[PDB]
Amino acid sequence: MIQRTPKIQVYSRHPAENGKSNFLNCYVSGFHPSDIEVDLLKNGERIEKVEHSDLSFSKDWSFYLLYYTEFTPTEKDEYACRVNHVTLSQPKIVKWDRDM
Amino acid sequence: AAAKKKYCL
Amino acid sequence: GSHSMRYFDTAMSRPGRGEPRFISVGYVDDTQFVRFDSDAASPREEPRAPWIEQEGPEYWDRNTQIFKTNTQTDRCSLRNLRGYYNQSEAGSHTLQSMYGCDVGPDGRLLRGHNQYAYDGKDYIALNEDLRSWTAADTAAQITQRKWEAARVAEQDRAYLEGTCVEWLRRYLENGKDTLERADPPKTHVTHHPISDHEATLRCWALGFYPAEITLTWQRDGEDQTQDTELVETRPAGDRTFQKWAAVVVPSGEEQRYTCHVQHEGLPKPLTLRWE
Repeated sequence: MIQRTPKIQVYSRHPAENGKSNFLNCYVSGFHPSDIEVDLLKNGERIEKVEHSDLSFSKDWSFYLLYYTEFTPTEKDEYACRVNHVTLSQPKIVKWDRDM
Repeated sequence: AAAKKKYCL
Repeated sequence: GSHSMRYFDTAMSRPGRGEPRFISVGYVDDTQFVRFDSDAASPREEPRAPWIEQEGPEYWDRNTQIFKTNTQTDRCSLRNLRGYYNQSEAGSHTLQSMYGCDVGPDGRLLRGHNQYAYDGKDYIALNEDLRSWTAADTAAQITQRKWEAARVAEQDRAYLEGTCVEWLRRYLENGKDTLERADPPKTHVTHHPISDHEATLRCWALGFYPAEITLTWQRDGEDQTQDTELVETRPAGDRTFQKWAAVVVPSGEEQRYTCHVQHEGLPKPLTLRWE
C-alpha cells in the first residue's frame, strides 16, 4: 500500500500580538492513510480543549485536518504541534514561529 | 437531496 | 464566477474495531455545508453552514436517509474490494469517493464528477461524457461490468445534470452574501536575514476566499519557480485561507525581486516589493 507523509504547518489565525487572544492552528495535509495523531503543546505540555475539522481530502486523494485552540501568545510561552503517523518513525514536532 | 445515492463497487 | 458542489466520502475498515467508519462532507467551493459521520452519537445530516439551516426538516431527513444507506453501500463496496484484490480480513483499507458538479457564472453545467479511489490509488471514474467509465485495473473492470449491466451511469448522469445543478443554484442564492463574495488577500512582504550574504523575502497572502490563488516571485521579471519555497494553502479557521512564497535573495539585491499575486477578490493583480 502507498502511504504519504503529512506536511505540517503551525500558525495563528490572525497575525500574532503578545497578550492578545488568538487561535493556534496545526494544519496537517497530504497524508495517507487517514489515521493521524495531533497534539498542540504549550511549553511541552498537551493542551486539552483542542478541536479539529472534519476529515476531508484533496483532489489527489490525500487527507487534511486542522487542529485548533484558542491561545494568547506572550514573549515567554512556546507553542508547538506534535504529529505522529504510520509514515513517521517517531512523533514529529514543529514549533510555532510567528514568521511562518 | 443534495447527496447522491451510491452503488456497491 | 464559476462554482462547484462536491462531496468527499471516506470509508475505512478497522478489523477487530467494529464496522467501517463512513464520513461524507459536502462543500460548495471551499465552504463546508454538511457532514455525516457514521461514528457520530446519533448519525444525522448535520449543517455546517447557516444558509442550509434554512432548509426544512424534510430536506434533512431525505439526506440523512441517503447518508445512512450510503454507509451500508460503502461497507458492501469495501468487502467486495478486499476480495477483488485477494486481501486478507486482517488489514485496514480505505475507499474514497468524490462526486458533484461544476457550474459557470450563468448556472449552466460545466461538468460532472463521480470517482473513487482504493487505498489512495484511483480505482474507477465516470468519464466527462457521463455515460462511460475508466477502470484503473482488472479489479475495477469488474465494477465497470457490474455498473454497465445495471445502467448505473444513467442514474449518475441524471443526478449530476439535474439534482446536483439544481441544488447548487439554490444554495448559491440562499448563501449569496458569502458564497458569491470573494475576499481578496491582505498582502505584505517580510525580510529575514539568513547571513551576511543572503536574506529571505517572504510574500504573504492572508484572509482570502476562495482558496485558489497564485503567488509568484520574479527576479528582474523572470519567474523563480525552481527557487521559490511555496507552502500549501492553509485554512485560518474563520473561512479564509493563507499562503506564502519565499525566495532567498543576495543581500542588497532585494529591489530586483517582485511578488505577484492573482486572486478573484482583487480588482487587479498585485505586484509587491520589500518595503
